[PDB]
Amino acid sequence: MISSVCVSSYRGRKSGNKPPSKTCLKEEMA
Repeated sequence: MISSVCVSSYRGRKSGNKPPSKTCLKEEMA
C-alpha cells in the first residue's frame, strides 16, 4: 500500500463533501 495518514490516499483525497459547501470531494468519493 502507500504510506499515508488516516485516509487511504484514495482519489477522493479532496477532504470529502462536508455537511456545508459540498465542493471538496465533488467526484463520487474520488
